[PDB]
Amino acid sequence: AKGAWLPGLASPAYLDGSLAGDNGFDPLALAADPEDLRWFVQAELVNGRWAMLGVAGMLIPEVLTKGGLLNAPEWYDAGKGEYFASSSTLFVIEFILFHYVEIRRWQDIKNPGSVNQDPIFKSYSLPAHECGYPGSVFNPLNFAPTLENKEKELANGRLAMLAFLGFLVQHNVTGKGPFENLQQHLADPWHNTIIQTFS
Amino acid sequence: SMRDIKTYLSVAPVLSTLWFGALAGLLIEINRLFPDALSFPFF
Amino acid sequence: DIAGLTPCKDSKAFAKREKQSVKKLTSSLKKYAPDSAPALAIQATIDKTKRRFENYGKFGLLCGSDGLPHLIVSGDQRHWGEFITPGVLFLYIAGWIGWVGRSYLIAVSGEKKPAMREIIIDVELASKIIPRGFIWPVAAYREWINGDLVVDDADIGY
Amino acid sequence: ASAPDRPIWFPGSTPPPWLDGSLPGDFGFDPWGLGSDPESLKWNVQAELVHCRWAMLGAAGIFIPELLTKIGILNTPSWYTAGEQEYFTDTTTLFVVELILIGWAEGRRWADIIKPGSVNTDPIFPNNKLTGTDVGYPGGLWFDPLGYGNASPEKLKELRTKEIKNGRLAMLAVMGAWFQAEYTGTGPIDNLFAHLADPGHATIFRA
Ligand code: CLA
Ligand code: CLA
Ligand code: CLA
Ligand code: CLA
Ligand SMILES: CC(/C=C/C=C(C)/C=C/[C@@]12O[C@]1(C)C[C@@H](O)CC2(C)C)=C\C=C\C=C(C)\C=C\C=C(C)\C=C\[C@@]12O[C@]1(C)C[C@@H](O)CC2(C)C
Ligand SMILES: CC1=C(/C=C/C(C)=C/C=C/C(C)=C/C=C/C=C(C)/C=C/C=C(C)/C=C/[C@@]23O[C@]2(C)C[C@@H](O)CC3(C)C)C(C)(C)C[C@H](O)C1
Ligand SMILES: CCCCCCCCCCCCO[C@H]1O[C@H](CO)[C@@H](O[C@H]2O[C@H](CO)[C@@H](O)[C@H](O)[C@H]2O)[C@H](O)[C@H]1O
Repeated sequence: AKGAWLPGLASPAYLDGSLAGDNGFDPLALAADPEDLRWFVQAELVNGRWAMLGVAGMLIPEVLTKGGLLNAPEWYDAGKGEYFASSSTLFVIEFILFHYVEIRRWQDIKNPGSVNQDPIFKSYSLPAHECGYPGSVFNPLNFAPTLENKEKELANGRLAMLAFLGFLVQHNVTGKGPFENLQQHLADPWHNTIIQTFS
Repeated sequence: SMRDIKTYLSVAPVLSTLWFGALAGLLIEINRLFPDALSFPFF
Repeated sequence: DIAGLTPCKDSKAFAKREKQSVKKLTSSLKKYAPDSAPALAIQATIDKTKRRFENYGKFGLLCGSDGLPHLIVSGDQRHWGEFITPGVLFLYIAGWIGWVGRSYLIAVSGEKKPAMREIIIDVELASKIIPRGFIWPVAAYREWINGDLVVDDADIGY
Repeated sequence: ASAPDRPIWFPGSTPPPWLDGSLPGDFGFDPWGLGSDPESLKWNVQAELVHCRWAMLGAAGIFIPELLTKIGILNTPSWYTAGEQEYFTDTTTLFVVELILIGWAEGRRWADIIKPGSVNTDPIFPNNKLTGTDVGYPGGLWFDPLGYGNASPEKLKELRTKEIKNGRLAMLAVMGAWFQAEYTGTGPIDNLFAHLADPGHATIFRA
């Protein structure tokens, strides 16, 4: 249900609770305009899913190698490795593959249902849905898009964005990776904090 | 009254004086902590 | 290096200027008792001068034939700390100030005598608008997209 | 609860029209008119009730250790320098932990002033809650285990006045101890013995 981020504060009038994850949090009035609200609703899902994926694929290899079953570099050094193709080729492939899919996503935001059709095989399309929550091929196991699951997705995405910000900031001061920083905190809890890092 | 003194403290010259005093203090303290800077060296 | 200039950490004229300034300070320092306040002030000035020259040397500045640092503003990536990053900071702060001013003027114009609120500030209202400059680049961009930033030419008049 | 026929701070003087002896400890003292507007009066009442309890906690923990050290039961150092010693961790790392832990409670209290009765329920277990019914005077097993806070509106006012006066005394006592430590140069308990040894010369004018 609709909770409160600050017990004792009044909720905005435009956050009545028709969206998953509503907790009356918008102190700086970014979403007063109705269209800004839709744009930000989409942007939240996109940045959150990318952050979740990045955190998972940024943390799991480190612990796997530290266990001793793999020998891989840290996340801040994997871009300076030896691969079958140079970095420029990979970037160009990425740019070309992403212009298409991102404009395809954009055309559905501009007007829903416009790009549901399959371009090549003119026999497949996407049934009616809500923007940000497609189905069909994108839901292989065909789970249930209940209100509970959307809230569970949003909570983990919002957590992951802060986790990624923490990793980025902790690498620019310590320079030893997340797990090493955690084990250092767990070694001497009262002598290993951010205060000792700067002094 | 408190209402009247709060109204008088909100007039333009008084508020300008307070704002510029606070800003000048902030800039002086910053220049005392990081003096003689010609560039941004942190990143 | 760039434009025939020399790095300040390898310039003889730069070191000569540093030595001359330190000698000039030491000549004055040699006039007072070692533990007197003027002597301590002069010594602090000397240490500050040495620190300034060392930091200029090791921050990658370039020095001319006169032995003074020169700034590069053409876009070269070895000197962004000289103009580009502080310029971004200046633009961010200036945009914050302008945005909060415009929002106050728009919020106050709906009253019976708006001019009375321009010579006497409503601090209660201004304290809710000041924190919103934190995200002025997003708000201004969205306002520009939706056509709320600009007034049509036909509607402009006293 | 107006009570014009009450003692005041200055006999023969007219009490201000915005004070009528309703709040406990009211003696008609507000020369500068800092509480003329009724909106700021509640804020001032809460601020005084908080400063009072902080001062009482400070005073009760600043003289008894000194007295015990003077007698010789305990060997605690001077209170005026205990902040500059060395403990099991860095002094800066204690301040941040203090800030977090105290800030939780300070915000929890702040929420009640703006919206009374909106933070009386435990956020984790929604069954346990506080029985307090007035702002600034909570109540429950956490803040009133004995149960002295529930009584007729005769003993409640006298108890509140007792608390206010025992706090007002400590507010001056703490500042006096600070000034004496900064000026005299020794402990506060030693000053009492110095004044009780030669009560004619051992005064402020001695230095
Ligand atoms: C939210 C995830 C998270 C967690 C679990 C940690 C944990 C840790 N951080 Mg990191 N950190 C985070 C976010 C997080 N950080 C963020 C968002 C930033 C950017 C401001 C930083 C910046 C940072 C620095 C600069 C340093 C650490 C360090 C540390 C370690 C010592 C504790 C400390 O000093 O924290 C300091 C905490 C902060 C600066 C702000 C934390 C803000 C987050 C959002 C609070 C999360 C609250 C939430 C209720 C906790 C849930 C716990 C658990 C269930 C996940 C510890 C392993 C230190 C280290 O490396 O020690 C070896 C260190 O030097 N962190
Ligand atoms: C247009 C004219 C102009 C310009 C461009 C400058 C420029 C400069 N002058 Mg000069 N000056 C001028 C006119 C000018 N001056 C005039 C007219 C006079 C005579 C009154 C002087 C007298 C003078 C003196 C006496 C001195 C200077 C100095 C300086 C330097 C100051 C650097 C500094 O303090 O950095 C540090 C300051 C800042 C970084 C400002 C920070 C502002 C706020 C706090 C930023 C907050 C950001 C916030 C955190 C948000 C970002 C985060 C985000 C995540 C939200 C700089 C090179 C000083 C120097 O060292 O010269 C070499 C110096 O000693 N000037
Ligand atoms: C809300 C403040 C505000 C804003 C957003 C603008 C915006 C603009 N002004 Mg204007 N201006 C202002 C105030 C403002 N002005 C004031 C107070 C004066 C009297 C000195 C002027 C005098 C002025 C001139 C003479 C010119 C402009 C011009 C311009 C334009 C280009 C920018 C420029 O040259 O600025 C330069 C302006 C200044 C350096 C004046 C100082 C601006 C102050 C610092 C603004 C903030 C002060 C305010 C009291 C803050 C209130 C905060 C609130 C929360 C209570 C632009 C449309 C130029 C133009 O027409 O371009 C096409 C132009 O020629 N302005
Ligand atoms: C109620 C608090 C209180 C008490 C009991 C004392 C007691 C004492 N103080 Mg201290 N003092 C206090 C408050 C207090 N002080 C305050 C608020 C200040 C800051 C203005 C000072 C500043 C101070 C200095 C600088 C010195 C003393 C000294 C002394 C001693 C000699 C008397 C003297 O010279 O007083 C001087 C009095 C003042 C400078 C102003 C006192 C103002 C308060 C409000 C008076 C309260 C009186 C109280 C209502 C009486 C009934 C108390 C009740 C428990 C019976 C004596 C042990 C002297 C000492 O160390 O002697 C060995 C000394 O040098 N005091
Ligand atoms: C004096 C004071 C306030 C005085 C206010 C006055 C006179 C106001 C007067 C008036 O406004 C009125 C009423 C009405 C108006 O019309 C007129 C005026 C005249 C304007 C507050 C002190 C307030 C004092 C406070 C809160 C002190 C707190 C101290 C603490 C917590 C100490 C803790 C520790 O001592 C321990 C326990 C152990 C040690 O080891 C460590 C430390 C940290 C030193
Ligand atoms: C909501 C709100 C507000 C707050 C807003 C806030 C705090 C927003 C914060 C947003 C943040 C931190 C967003 C962060 C997004 C992060 C993202 C998308 C991260 C993506 C990371 C990826 C792809 C990582 C890839 C890699 O790691 C891998 C996988 C493997 C490595 O080898 C390679 C790299 C490239 C490093 C206010 C502004 C305060 C007021 C308003 O009123 C209401
Ligand atoms: C490197 C940077 C490259 C940037 C490339 C992208 C540029 C995008 C430009 C967007 C311009 C948005 O603003 C532009 O269209 C608005 C309408 O949508 C116009 O708005 C105008 O028309 C609206 C109706 O459509 C009215 O409600 C407005 O009152 C009126 O001002 C703006 O006057 C115009 O400036």
